[PDB]
Amino acid sequence: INIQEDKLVSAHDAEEILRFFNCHDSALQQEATTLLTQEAHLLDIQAYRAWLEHCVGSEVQYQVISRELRAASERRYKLNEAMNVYNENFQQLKVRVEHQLDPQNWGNSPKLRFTRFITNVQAAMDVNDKELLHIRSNVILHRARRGNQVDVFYAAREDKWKRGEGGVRKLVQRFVDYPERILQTHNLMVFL
Amino acid sequence: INIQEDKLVSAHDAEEILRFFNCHDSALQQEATTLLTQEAHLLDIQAYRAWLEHCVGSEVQYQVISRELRAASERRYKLNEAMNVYNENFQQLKVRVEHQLDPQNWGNSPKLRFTRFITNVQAAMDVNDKELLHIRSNVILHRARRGNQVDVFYAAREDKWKRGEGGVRKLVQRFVDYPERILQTHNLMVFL
Amino acid sequence: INIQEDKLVSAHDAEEILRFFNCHDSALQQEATTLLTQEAHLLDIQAYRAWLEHCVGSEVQYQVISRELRAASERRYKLNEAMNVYNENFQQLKVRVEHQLDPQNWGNSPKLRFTRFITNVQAAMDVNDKELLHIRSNVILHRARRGNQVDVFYAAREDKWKRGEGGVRKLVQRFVDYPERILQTHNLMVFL
Amino acid sequence: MNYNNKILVSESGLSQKHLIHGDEELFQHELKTIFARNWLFLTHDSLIPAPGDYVTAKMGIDEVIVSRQNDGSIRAFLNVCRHRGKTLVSVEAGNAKGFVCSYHGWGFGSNGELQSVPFEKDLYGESLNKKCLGLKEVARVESFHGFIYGCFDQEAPPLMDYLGDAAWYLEPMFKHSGGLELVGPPGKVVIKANWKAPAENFVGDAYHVGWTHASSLRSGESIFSSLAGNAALPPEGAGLQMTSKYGSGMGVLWDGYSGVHSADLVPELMAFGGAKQERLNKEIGDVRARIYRSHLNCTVFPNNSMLTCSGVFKVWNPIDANTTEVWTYAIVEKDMPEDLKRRLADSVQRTVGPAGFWESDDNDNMETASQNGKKYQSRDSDLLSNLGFGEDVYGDAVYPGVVGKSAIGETSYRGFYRAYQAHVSSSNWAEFEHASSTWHTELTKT
Amino acid sequence: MNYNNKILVSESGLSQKHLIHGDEELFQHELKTIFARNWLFLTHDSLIPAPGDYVTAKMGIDEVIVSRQNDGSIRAFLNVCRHRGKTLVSVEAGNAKGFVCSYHGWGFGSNGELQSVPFEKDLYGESLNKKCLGLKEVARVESFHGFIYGCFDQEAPPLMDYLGDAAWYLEPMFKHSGGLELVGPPGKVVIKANWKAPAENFVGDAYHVGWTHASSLRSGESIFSSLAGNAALPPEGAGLQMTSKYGSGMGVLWDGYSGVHSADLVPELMAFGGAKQERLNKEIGDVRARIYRSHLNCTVFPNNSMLTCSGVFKVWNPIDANTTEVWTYAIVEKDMPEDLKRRLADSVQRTVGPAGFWESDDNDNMETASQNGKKYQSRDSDLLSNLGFGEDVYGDAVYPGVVGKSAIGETSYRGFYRAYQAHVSSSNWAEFEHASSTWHTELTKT
Amino acid sequence: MNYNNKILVSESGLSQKHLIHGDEELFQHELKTIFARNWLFLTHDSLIPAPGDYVTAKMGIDEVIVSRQNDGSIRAFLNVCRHRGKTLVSVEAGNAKGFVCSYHGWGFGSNGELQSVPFEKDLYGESLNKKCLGLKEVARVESFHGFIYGCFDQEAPPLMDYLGDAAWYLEPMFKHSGGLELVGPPGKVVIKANWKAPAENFVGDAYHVGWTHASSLRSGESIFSSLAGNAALPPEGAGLQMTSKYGSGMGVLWDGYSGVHSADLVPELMAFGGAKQERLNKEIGDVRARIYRSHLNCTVFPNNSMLTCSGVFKVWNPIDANTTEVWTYAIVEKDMPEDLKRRLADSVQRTVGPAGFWESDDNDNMETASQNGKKYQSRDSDLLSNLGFGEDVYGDAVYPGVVGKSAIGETSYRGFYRAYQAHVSSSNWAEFEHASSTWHTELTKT
Ligand SMILES: c1ccc2c(c1)ccc1ccccc12
Ligand SMILES: c1ccc2c(c1)ccc1ccccc12
Ligand SMILES: c1ccc2c(c1)ccc1ccccc12
Ligand code: FES
Ligand code: FES
Ligand code: FES
Ligand SMILES: [Fe+3]
Ligand SMILES: [Fe+3]
Ligand SMILES: [Fe+3]
Repeated sequence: INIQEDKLVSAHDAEEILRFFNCHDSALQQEATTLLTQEAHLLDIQAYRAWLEHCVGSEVQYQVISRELRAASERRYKLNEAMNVYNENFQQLKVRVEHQLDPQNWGNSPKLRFTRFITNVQAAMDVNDKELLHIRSNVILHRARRGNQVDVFYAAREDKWKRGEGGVRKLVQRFVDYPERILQTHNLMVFL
Repeated sequence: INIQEDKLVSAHDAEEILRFFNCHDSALQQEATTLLTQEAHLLDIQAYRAWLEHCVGSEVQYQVISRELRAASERRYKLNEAMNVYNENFQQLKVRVEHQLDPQNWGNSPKLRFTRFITNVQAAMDVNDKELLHIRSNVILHRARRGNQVDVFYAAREDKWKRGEGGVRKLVQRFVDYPERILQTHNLMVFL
Repeated sequence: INIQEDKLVSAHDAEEILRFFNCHDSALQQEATTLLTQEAHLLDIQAYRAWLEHCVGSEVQYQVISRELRAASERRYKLNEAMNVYNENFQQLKVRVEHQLDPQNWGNSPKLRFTRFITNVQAAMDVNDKELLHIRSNVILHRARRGNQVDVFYAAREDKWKRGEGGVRKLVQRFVDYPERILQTHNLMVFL
Repeated sequence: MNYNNKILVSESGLSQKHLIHGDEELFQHELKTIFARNWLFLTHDSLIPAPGDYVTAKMGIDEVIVSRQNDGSIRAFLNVCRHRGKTLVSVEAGNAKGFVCSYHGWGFGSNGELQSVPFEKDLYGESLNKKCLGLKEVARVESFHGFIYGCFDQEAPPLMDYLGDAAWYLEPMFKHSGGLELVGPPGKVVIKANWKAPAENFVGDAYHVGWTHASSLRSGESIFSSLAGNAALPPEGAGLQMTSKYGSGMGVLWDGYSGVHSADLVPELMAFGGAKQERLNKEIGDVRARIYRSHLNCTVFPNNSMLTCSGVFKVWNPIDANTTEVWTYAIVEKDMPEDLKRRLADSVQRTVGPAGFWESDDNDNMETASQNGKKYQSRDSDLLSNLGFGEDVYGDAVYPGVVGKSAIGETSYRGFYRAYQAHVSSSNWAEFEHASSTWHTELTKT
Repeated sequence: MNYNNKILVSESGLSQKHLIHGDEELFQHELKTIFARNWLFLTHDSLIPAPGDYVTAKMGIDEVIVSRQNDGSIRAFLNVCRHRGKTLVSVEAGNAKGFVCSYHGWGFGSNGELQSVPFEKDLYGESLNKKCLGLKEVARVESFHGFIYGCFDQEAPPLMDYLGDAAWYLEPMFKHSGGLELVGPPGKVVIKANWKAPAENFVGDAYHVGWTHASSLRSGESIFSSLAGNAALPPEGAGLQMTSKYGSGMGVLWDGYSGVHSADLVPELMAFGGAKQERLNKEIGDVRARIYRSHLNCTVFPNNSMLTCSGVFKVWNPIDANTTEVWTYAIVEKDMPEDLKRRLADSVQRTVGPAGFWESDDNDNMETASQNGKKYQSRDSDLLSNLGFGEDVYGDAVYPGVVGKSAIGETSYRGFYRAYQAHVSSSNWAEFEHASSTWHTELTKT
Repeated sequence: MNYNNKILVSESGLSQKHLIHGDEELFQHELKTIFARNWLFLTHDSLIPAPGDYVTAKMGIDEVIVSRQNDGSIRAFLNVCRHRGKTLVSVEAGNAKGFVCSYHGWGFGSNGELQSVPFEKDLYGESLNKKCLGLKEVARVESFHGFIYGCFDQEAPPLMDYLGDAAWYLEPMFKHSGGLELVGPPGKVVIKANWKAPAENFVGDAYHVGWTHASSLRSGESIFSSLAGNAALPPEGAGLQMTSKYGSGMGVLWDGYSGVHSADLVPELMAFGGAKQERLNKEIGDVRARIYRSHLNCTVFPNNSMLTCSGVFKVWNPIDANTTEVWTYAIVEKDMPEDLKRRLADSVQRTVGPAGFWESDDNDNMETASQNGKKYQSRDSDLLSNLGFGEDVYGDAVYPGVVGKSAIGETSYRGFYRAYQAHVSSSNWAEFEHASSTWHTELTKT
């Protein structure tokens, strides 16, 4: 991709394409698929502690941004382009997990229902850190509660995963640029 | 998963996780993916007889429940927790298929359009019955009719499949706990 | 499938089932999955030129129809059953790509956000043309713009792909019969 | 629109303006003149049997908590905190001595009383009159053989009187059978129809069954299966229709004890019903014992319907003029074997529940008839309910109410809509009574 | 709002209150004063050519069945059963001798008559007057060279008179060309715009083309391509604008026979049109032969639009004040080769259909202009349509109607909105006529 | 409903009719009497610092462009083209000398003036009076220490006077701290609540914190963490409440400088605030220096809220009676280290932003209290705000306004709703003033 010719493509997005077009390792894509299906299963059943223990690395950065709408031709206005809906280290994720599990989290009675659909999985090893696995995937996340509340989230996830305790691959970075600027889902209180 | 620590996780859900985390058989996951993609294709084109003949075992239980909303802390109220939206044996599924195919099913003219998206496939052989295959998958089911009616269903499916006539693997149990308590899709008259 | 017995199934749909039930080539399904995941990634990042160059064959027919609602029992009325939402050769796709990239396409500022979910991939080589690959897949396509506009598209895609320049497999036919008769998404200005 | 003057329903209930299914101002007026005034179904003893057991229910668009008291009575309260109006209870059923609000922690008893206020002493001192801050109570709560109804209007007739001539028909099944249980929890589905469309269909509509349900009749092999596609009309004297002063009414299809149930339940049901009928002959007489095991399609005005024998129990909960939340329970006879009760409950949902293949046959009929009520050229058009008019009787020696001695007709539509119009044009129960002093004469004209 | 008094459109059509695109009470008032009163497009002969052929169409928010009769005439009926108001026909097109309702099985003929009632003898006896229960018929159905329009108001002018001075402009293409065919089925898409936004844009809006469609002009290489991004204004005398008593109007862009079509169709179209023009010179004169092959952007009041030569045919079907269901057909000349007809139809959809890249350029303009009509500080603001005011003529020796002899202006907006205001403030056709007795004088002031 | 007469808020602000959170006619009336009349938050200097910098903002349901002028002033204009009413600007922020409409290309300056019209000479000649076609300007735009507010009503009090007695409380943080910056861009989320529910909660609601946020208090380990689950009530004299003539008010929780922030920020914040307080003692006095580092939960009437020290800044943008678009910014002290500013901003969003775990605790409370306002049996019911009534003072020697010298009460609800009712029942500012001439006497009764 030449971003001078493909005028709509960001430098960041062009960099991520190259990562996956280069080398294809079918077995790695299958490892990534398993890892993400298992993570999604733990989250769907609300095993948030198990998720932290089995899927999330101690050095994690878990980040979901929302980008201000700017003119495609904007070249002068220079201030903060985005805010962090999530920008969490391990301890901050732990605070959120404890909030979910607290028996006085009144919002969680009656129990919520989550169903996640993970697709478009791509996996590539880092060029420089042979132990860092880049995984890209898309998620549809369905949250239903209180009879008639239904919220559906849609996102692309740029992850880095690395082998940790016991040789288990764990999430060390998730990055999501959330596609909808104004949320129409009451909140974004779901782990994408 | 320790459900005393992961306070939000049901005993049933914890049991199903263990099933798939234990052993991973990549070829089995691929067999399951094919079986479910083919089943979904037959259903999408409304080949309901072909579905019964090729995908559904004579001993099938096809069950979709709806669970009453109860307090997360509820320990005394003991009455029927759920109702059966579907709880069908082979003959009952056959009645439904005949209803779909009847030329005086006025609701089916003009012809409906179905599109199913099957994801998050996991497969594991039963521990005790070496011929019983446990398959878990999620479905988004899109039903469109009469110009502007569009209904989208979301669910996780816990299946058991077993080799039957001609060595063909067929569905012997499907269980869905439907995530939305009050349906906003006119009805649940779709085979999840 | 006997369409005299399975009364709801079209001759066309019955023909496509047979294609994939016959032979299963697991490696081919994996090649198709990669090809479609990469195509979807290029489109999601709006690399429309790269898409044309890497994914689309010079002899392409890119067709999306909308079929008039007719009685299931209709046997006399004989006029045009469908219209073409898309029916594009390479040059016509190029016109559309140039329209997307034009700096005076005011509708594209602020930049749109696309996220595609590709599922249910099936692949089979043509019987007669050993170099023609039939690929079937389903897409959920999420388009978000201008703060609170969100449009979600759902479709099944019947593709033919063939090796072209440099031995790269490229799309030579896409056919979609769009499931919703009246669009509720402002337009269908997305590449399914 | 002037509801005192506007003729929404013509004399004798013969026609209704189609706008009644679509007009949102009339819907709002119904909240006042129909739903806040009349008896509405809440729950059954079997769902809240023990002290502290509660469920939530809709009454019109309002939500109530329905709670078994320590003394065995049932009281119902608006599900709204008396402080700043938060919804108190977010679940459908449970057991509790009281309910605490999640906003500021006010604690209400199962009896509605404001029992505790966090830090009351420090904050309010002795100045908060908790005695005056109990939950808003549903004025009237009464039982018909375990079926619990509520009414917001203290002036309403007692539930028994309100059922009028319909009560005689329900008693064999509701009382003389030994009692019914409601099997929960209900299915819940939203349809794009006015609440009156399904209400009128259940109250009086045997005419549609052969044609609308052709596919379900043929596929399921049920006892009414010969009707499929209008292949056959019921015999001479195959049933009757009735209606009553306060709007409730039903069809009676003689002997149809297995109802909508597919052939897998027909033999066992027909045996069970016949066996109880034989015992009942001695107790309540042959005619009423037969009624016990005859299929009754009934609406308890306004928005509660049922099919006895089929075991279907419905609430058509109003949301707006073209939206209704359908609750579907099963009813079973207490003395049925438990395994039969379980299969019967499953069969109710199978046929008329959220994925009920019969109920699916009805959807487009209900939804489009309701939505057409909004369309400009249809608003002032007349929905016809004249079938059997001039052949109804009142005061018959055997069958009470305004009665059509034929299985298929629109008698029960006429009585339903006569009552509806009398309420819509009245400000209170006294005015309804005055507007209904010649109800049966109006219905039996010509 | 008092529609007799409220000035929604200023004198001479010079401005309109922005609320007209957002006010739901006015939308409801339009159902009465615009849609129930005026001529609305239904279908074409080419879509229902043979006896029994039918289509469904919208007329305002109502749905009608449009049926070819045995005698070759066309009649149209509300798609609503005369019994309990169910939608009779659920498909878009077909062939049938009649329509049976799926609720209770009432059978209506293609001629609207109630032809059968299931078990009529047993149930109704001789008492049902079927003669009085035919489907509600559309009072007026007329044809303009195969294009079939309906009107619910018996008092309306004949369609030809209703087209007024616009008819002269359409005739070369609609009549002298040998006839047009409508190619179906249409694209159908919902947009979040008031029906008047696209109607006004097609009637009169050449000004927007260069800027709004800059990207489509540049990408597609069409004949108007030099306008892209306001790089160029049309030459002196590149066209004209017109409007008429009953609100219909159009722009004329001289010689633009290939219209919006991309360069792949330009040579073949320009040849075909030029060839027919040469033959027509002898028959209808040079000016009118030229009009035949000139691009006309026209709205037939209220909500039917077209681009001749481009071959675009639109219905802007109203749903509410900020929702419209857009139907898009192609029109082709009958004597074009079949392969050209097919490519032309595809090109119409390609450019202005559901995925029409041109139409996409318009979406935000239409949607936001309509939605801003609801915003508090904009409701009482004035939409301007004064371009070219004081340069329009009436009664010109060559070009009839109120005419602006310039390619770009707002003449046709002014006549459209003059007619709109005259209807909105009138109770019937007589009052519209009285309000329009000086229509052309009002438009040609200053 | 007659807004001159209807008592929506009882004397002394002691109760409000629950319908105020649900009634759409009242919502429409609020657009006029609340939103078009009062001061509304737009942006901060820090977001449009340089000439040509602009943002879009809501003012009620209207959208405005807010632009830094060449002379350093700020002007605001409706985001609506003066031609046919298209939305001019489709982005949230940028830098431009002007804005061109995408429909017909009209070009407006950053100063609102119509600066160019495509082909003006050829089309309009000298006849278009561009001087009269500038964008509709927001009459009043004023700054409170960099925080920019707008008002559509020229008759409004100056912003400083409008803040009334609330200004004294905000000044230590807004002015004496050295200045605040707003960190953008905001989070934006739609909730199904009336704008007044979150507005009242921020203005006056310390009572809910222990119970509503029990889980967030316990999980995050913040300075207010001892309140979790009503385990503890604040000490004697832990804070106060105040309110003001024009409706703005706040709670003060002494010393709570780290606010909602989890234990990872508590030590650094408590040090930073304490250090600045020590310097401020000498400049503004001990009491006001302490106020600087005390947690203020404030609503600037009507729909702008904040938590100082926590650094939360909210706009509750109205959409309809049960829909609000929540904008969430962070505020930081200019002289904080940049790394602290960044972590503080992230922590604001973490706690109360789109995925704010604290804000999630509030959702059901806000949404159900608002939606219950539509339910028939609740419309005429009374929301209570009587906590602390008869213990408020006015004209205190140290703390100005109507003041409750207790940390938890409903003083600020009463002043908020007194102002609300005075506006709703008044046609202009003069009438509000007349209705408010005894405002503090009304609030301090009994
Ligand atoms: C007689 C028999 C069956 C029914 C009715 C009347 C009326 C409504 C209904 C609805 C569903 C199924 C059966 C019925
Ligand atoms: C002149 C030329 C093209 C157009 C119009 C007027 C008016 C509307 C329109 C809409 C789509 C495409 C082209 C046009
Ligand atoms: C005192 C302390 C915290 C809060 C309030 C009052 C009021 C509203 C609020 C909302 C979110 C978080 C904290 C608060
Ligand atoms: S709203 Fe229930 S305690 Fe305050
Ligand atoms: S509604 Fe059509 S036959 Fe009854
Ligand atoms: S609407 Fe803005 S220039 Fe015409
Ligand atoms: Fe039915
Ligand atoms: Fe256009
Ligand atoms: Fe809170």
